Amino acid sequence: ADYQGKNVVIIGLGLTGLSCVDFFLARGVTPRVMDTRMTPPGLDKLPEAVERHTGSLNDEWLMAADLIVASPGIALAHPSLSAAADAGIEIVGDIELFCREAQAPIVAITGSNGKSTVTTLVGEMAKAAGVNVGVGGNIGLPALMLLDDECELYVLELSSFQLETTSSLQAVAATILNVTEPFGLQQYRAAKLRIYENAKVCVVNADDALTMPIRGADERCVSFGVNMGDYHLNHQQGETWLRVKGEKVLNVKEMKLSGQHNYTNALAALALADAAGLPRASSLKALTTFTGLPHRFEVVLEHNGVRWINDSKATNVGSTEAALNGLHVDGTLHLLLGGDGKSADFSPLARYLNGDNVRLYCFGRDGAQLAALRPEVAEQTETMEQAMRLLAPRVQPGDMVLLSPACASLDQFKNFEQRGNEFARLAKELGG
Repeated sequence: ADYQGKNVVIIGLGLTGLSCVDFFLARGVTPRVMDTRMTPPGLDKLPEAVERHTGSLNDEWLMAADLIVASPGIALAHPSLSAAADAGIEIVGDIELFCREAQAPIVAITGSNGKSTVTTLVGEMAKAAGVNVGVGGNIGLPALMLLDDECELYVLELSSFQLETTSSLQAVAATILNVTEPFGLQQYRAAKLRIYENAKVCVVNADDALTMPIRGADERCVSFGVNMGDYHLNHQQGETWLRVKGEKVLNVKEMKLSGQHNYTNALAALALADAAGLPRASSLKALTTFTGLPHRFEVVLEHNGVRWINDSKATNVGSTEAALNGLHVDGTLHLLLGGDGKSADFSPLARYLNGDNVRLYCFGRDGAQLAALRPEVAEQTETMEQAMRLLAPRVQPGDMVLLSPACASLDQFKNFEQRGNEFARLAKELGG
């Protein structure tokens, strides 16, 4: 698209709005920028020559615009933006600008849960294939920064807010991974369904009807599911396989992530990569080497047959339940639980903690509550570090050390990231 001569106004001075400033300056267009915050992050990164307005939206600037570029977020609901819309002024977001310029195929991923892991995995599948891939769309990697004539494939994580302002996306493969519960379910799902418009292949969740295109499945659709679908899980003879169009393609034991929802993330990623034309061989290889995003079933150490897993992002019971359901451990699971349980009901975890192959190490404010899940195999300490030093002498090849604590960290830690980083530091000391 040609923006020369246009009066361009950008709303938002986060990284996304900054990437929009860079985009227009590179094309000889000087935009104006505004942010309702008095001192947004990006303010001190702006070129001096870009006019800026902070502390409110400047309606005089908006109503005089030829093009408004709105950063995604609750800010899209601002009345000043509605008034501009009411007057017929064109409003787009950064992903719209990107799609107008992209010269390589786009894989587009949205959903309520798992969208970061699946996006990252598809990126790793492309990298294993030797493809010059651009991975982004998350808050920290604005899509416009990825635009490059040498890029061979883009893989984008998209939000509902981003999709609300995007009209030109024509993905080679697109998915809504799942829909669960800022606004009502109904606006939330409508935005997500836009991801399939003009998509060459739609990858749907066979177990979640809200991921199906508005008209339903059509000849563009491939599904992933737990028991059923084009891509699904096959349990037989005590083993579990990824199965694709009726053929076993990978024993899940060759992967480093486990847990059922990580297996379906793997299936969704493989379906996207297949549909984008990436080689099956390298996509499966990437599944065997992927070690996870920070704090999200992250393999922080594998040594002497023991795998140390940082799942500190599990701050509630549902997240730990998902780590445990379908978990694979050859030997003994050493499970670290504890922190501030927020007076939660921990009983859903009980069905997973039976057997001769589970030890619990419980710490933090509510550690005694967690140890009560099964006291005969549980130890209680004040701190995570004490629990780790207690278990380190006991681990043997085949074992897993899993920090999936089902609790908030805030009784002893600044946040779950600090908790996970401390786990990784101590794993390296005690397991190397």
